[PDB]
Amino acid sequence: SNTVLPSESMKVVAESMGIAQIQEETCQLLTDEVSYRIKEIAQDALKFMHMGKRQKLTTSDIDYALKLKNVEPLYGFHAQEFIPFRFASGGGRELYFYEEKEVDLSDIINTPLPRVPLDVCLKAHWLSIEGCQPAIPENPPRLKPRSIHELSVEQQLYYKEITEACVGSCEAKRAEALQSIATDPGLYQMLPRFSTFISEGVRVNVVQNNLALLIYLMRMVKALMDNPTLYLEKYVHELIPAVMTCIVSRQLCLRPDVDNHWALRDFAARLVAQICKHFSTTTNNIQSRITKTFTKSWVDEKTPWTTRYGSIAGLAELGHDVIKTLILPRLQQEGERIRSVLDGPVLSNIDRIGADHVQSLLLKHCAPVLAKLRPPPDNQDAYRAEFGSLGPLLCSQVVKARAQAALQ
Amino acid sequence: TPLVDFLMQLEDYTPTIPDAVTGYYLNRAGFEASDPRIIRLISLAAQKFISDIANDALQHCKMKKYTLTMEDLTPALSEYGINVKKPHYF
Amino acid sequence: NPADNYHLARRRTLQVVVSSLLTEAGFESAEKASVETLTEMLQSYISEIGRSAKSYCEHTARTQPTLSDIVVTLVEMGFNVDTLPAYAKRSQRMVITAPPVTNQPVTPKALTAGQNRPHPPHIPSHFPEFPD
Amino acid sequence: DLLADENFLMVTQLHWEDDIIWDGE
Amino acid sequence: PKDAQMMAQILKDMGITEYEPRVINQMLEFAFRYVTTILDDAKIYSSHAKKATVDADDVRLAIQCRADQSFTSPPPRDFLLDIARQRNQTPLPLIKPYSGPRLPPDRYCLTAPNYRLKSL
Amino acid sequence: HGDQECYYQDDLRVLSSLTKKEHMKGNETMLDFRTSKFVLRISRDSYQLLKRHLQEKQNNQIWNIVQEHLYIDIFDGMPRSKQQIDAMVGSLAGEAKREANKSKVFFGLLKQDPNAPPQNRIPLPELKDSDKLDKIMNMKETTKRVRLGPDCLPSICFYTFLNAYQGLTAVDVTDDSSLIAGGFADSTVRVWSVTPKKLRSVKQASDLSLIDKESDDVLERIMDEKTASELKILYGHSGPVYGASFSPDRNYLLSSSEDGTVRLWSLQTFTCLVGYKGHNYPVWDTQFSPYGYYFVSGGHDRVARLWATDHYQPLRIFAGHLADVNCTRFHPNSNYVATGSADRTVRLWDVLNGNCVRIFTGHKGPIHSLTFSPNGRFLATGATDGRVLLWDIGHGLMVGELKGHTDTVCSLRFSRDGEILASGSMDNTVRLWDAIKAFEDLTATGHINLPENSQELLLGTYMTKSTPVVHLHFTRRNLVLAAGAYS
Repeated sequence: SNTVLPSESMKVVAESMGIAQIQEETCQLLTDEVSYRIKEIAQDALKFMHMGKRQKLTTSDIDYALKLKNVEPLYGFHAQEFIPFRFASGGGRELYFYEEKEVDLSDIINTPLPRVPLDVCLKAHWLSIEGCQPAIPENPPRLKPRSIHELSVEQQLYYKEITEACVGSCEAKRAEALQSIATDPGLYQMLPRFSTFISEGVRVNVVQNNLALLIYLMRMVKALMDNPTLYLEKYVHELIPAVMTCIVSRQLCLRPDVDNHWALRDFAARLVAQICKHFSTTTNNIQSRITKTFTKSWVDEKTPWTTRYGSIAGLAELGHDVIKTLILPRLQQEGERIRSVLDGPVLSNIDRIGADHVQSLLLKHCAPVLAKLRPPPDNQDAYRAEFGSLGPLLCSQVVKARAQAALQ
Repeated sequence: TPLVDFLMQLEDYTPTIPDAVTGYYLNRAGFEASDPRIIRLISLAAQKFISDIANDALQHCKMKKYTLTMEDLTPALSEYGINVKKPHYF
Repeated sequence: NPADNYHLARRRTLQVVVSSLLTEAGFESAEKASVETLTEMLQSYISEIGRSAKSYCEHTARTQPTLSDIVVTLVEMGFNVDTLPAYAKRSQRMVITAPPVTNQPVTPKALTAGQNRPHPPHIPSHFPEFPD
Repeated sequence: DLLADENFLMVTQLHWEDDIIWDGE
Repeated sequence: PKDAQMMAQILKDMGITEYEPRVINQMLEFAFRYVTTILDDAKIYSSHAKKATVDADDVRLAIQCRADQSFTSPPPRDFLLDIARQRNQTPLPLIKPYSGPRLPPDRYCLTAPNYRLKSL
Repeated sequence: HGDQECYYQDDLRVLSSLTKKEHMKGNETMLDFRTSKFVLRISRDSYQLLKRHLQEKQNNQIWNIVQEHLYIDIFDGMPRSKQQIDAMVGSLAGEAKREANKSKVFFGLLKQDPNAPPQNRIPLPELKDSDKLDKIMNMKETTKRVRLGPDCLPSICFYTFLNAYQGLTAVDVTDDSSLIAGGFADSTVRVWSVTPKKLRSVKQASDLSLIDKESDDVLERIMDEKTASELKILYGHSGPVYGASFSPDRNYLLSSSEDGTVRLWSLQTFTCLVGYKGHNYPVWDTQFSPYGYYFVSGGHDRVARLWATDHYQPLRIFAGHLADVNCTRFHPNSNYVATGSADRTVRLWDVLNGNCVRIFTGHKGPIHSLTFSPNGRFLATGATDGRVLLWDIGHGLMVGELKGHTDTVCSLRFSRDGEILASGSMDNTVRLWDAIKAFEDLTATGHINLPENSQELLLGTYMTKSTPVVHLHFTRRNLVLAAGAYS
């Protein structure tokens, strides 16, 4: 068809200029002349788009298409003397339909200035090696003979090198192997052997609580997850009980020494577990199952304090609403546990070390619950209704958070 | 020659527009940064043009303040021979 | 997105400049369409002394423009150049920072350890190495 | 939609806590 | 908007699925600029011929007068073929064997001592 | 307009806008279409049925329009099939006459070849001993160069421009893979050294006079160790630089842009030397001669000019196209200039007399890529329809058709031997075609009944990661180089 601009827009323009009482044939005469000039320029701006080898366009093809038709590039003002603004363009006007049309000059200075990129640089790679396209990141994607393994000996040697580097004898070797896991596109069809190596490892690595072996395997899990190419939820049924035990298990190794390390490992386990519930989500299978196991870990009495601290951390890192609903009716039990560890003279065991960590973590989570959906007031002795664990020091932490909010 | 004596005093005096921004729009048109004092004169000549319009639009706002509108820019640029356009389509 | 940040790092620096200049004996809370009008006349003015002072020097067989090529360029735009030492003379000058850099680490690219394979004799040594 | 392979995925049909040995023989 | 929603249908009838962020906004800005210069010339022409209201013939006259000092367009084929045969008749010149860097005369090149001001 | 062919769809929407007379009086493409004659090659077996329906006075007016606006060029032979007529139509003033494609074309290479022109036909430049030393090390590269063929497929080294937020509009590589130029939308030309040898220019005018003067190492002395970068930016165009062309002696970069000038940049001083102002309109392409003296530039003003780097005015004006001269390519003997264009025709132009000696029609979109065979006997053209049409310069017919690409084919090159034609498009693919099995067979009828050999001629496709292949280059050791801005 031949689509033109509407004539009922051309009469609005004419009567808002001083030219009143225009006929319909006078008004139809305006909207076929200007609709041709739009069609003449958009067909002529198409020349610059096809010769600019882009199709997408950069605000500027219409600026050269106008200059080609001996009409000035600038829009929003027309100079009848032509001399200060010749056919050089001014880049158009950054205007919108949902524009407020009113702005504060001070706000524009307040708004941050964007950074400037490195200048264009030249980088060569390989599309084809003697006919075959390589999988580099610059590329898009009764006697009978014995069977041949689908995995290659380069791939099997790669698996052996990556697994012997990921057990962390040297740190630079680990870090590359972790980046190699994080971005190898062909790491599918090797993924059963990696999942089995992880799963089997943690289970025979908690027989003796070897913390590095576990911290390296958890970093291997994290490096497996952020790889975008591979399909993981076929293997997550082996991945999730491995991270579960890491968080909810006792430490054969004494904790007064690496419990800080152990705590860090638990945090890593709780980070990956929250990611494992963020992805791979279907109805009522994964997130609710680990939530139920965490809550019955919490509810059961006389539970190892290492297991208690790990389950507390796992319950805490589950997001905004989960602590808004699951960390409310239980403060009295937490306080009673802290009081029992405090009473009595035996501190040799790991009980109180576990108690102090649990209380600190629970108190910080309470702080956003106090900040997110409550107003501060009576920060001296009202917390004694919650067994008086953090009290005024908790109030001081809340005040520091308020100061950080003021700085923001 | 005052303007030669003026430009020789521009090793100091950082102007209102930075030279990383004035020099960017000069490099876009082929003007390359040989002398940094040359950039500061072009940055000063572009300040004085915008400042002379905002100082004359203030006189058209005192008669009708402390607010720059399009109906103040319209008579201010009309003595310059520049017909400013309302948006009218948003 | 670092693609449109190539342009928006320098155009939103010119927005802070006009917002810092509009406070110099001017108005307050200007209309939005009146600011994108005036900064379009500002970009078209720098781009016109760019094209015309390059044209005046290259007409005289040179490649970079002197002072005598701009004082003839500004005359052909009707500027009255003599009033320009007076504007700069006013203390009212302000300082606005040049923009930052999108990549602070310059060139951190170090690829990854995995050298394998050499080059056939139709590929010189300066081409990239064959991958793993 | 129950016919979808997601229902037959091992993770949906496998309880992780039961799978963990927890040093149990 | 009213006239901006018709502009997105002129582009979609021409098959333009995706162009520039604001291309609809500045084709409407050109269409408004084009109709307020067909009317503006016509109103002066109506005053020039003296009449109560602007008429279609003045509007047509406004378009014809503008097209004479607006878009001349690329030179025509009978003009390009005449300057071609006037130029292609001249035979190719011979080349001096060791003249050096082959350049035009120095008033047609961009090779001058290219001075600058002394910093003081 | 609905009962037209599908490859005329971009032609009819320019006609739907044309409704007034004054709209068409300033178009200058439909103004030249109305005055020219459509050529319309038909057979004599079908023309007898047409003239027995038009010579009668029952119709008597559509016959008057035919004999006023249409030429009819009759050949004695079989009526062509529909998929053969579809291969050789699509241009305004389409399917030109066979009397245009019968002139004698010297399509042979210089130094016996009977198709070769004499050395004194076009006054080319002179050569010295140093030039015979170049061909000695050139055939050492030809050694490692392998008869690519359909078996030893070449390795492609993609030289991607990573950031490129100013839009890259032009690439050229030198004949030895040593420099790579980049024309960008921010009105800059940027030369990159790809060998481990930094770009060096003389720091000052005083420096060259004192150095050398019987030192015997002019090349070492002219380079100045104070100016030595892996990148030199060239300023001076007031518009996006659309053409980029090196000279064969690795000096003298050429660039053309939207502002209507062609610029000659030195690569010894890294400044601009000349600005060639003949077009008032965007010069879409430029290329140096393969001997390095003349250069051709085609622009929006529907001509292509022949310049000589010694005159401010051109020598030949090639003014027969009806739309923009998109491409301009020299023949390997530099006696002929091929100019593809936006009116879907490719035209060969003799440098003597400025005459059009061949007209190649059969593309459905504007021609964006042109390339000659190293024999000089063939010509590959690409356009926006994704078709690579192989033309025989002496025969002047469609010969082959390669229809693997989807979007605009923007780069073509043959191998150094001629064994493989490489094609790069906006589909982000580098396709390799067998350029020996395509010309194996190679009149009195003007066509050869070309087959659908595209599937057999494909050797590989090589999809690129979001990167349109702007340039294709062949190293003298037969290694493919390609350079596209990564989007």
